[PDB]
Amino acid sequence: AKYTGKCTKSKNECKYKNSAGKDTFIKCPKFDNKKCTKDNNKCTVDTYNNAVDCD
Repeated sequence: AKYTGKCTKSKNECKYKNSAGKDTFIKCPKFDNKKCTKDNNKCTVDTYNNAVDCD
């Protein structure tokens, strides 16, 4: 089940909801598209293969 939330550009961490209903914080990629280039921005998480997309 894909998740959606926000992300921080200060520590590059995506905030989503794990497969249960809580607050999970992971580390976004350092790519040039899936990286967190904005604080409190919006990022999508894909547990299907750990494919985080920050922007």
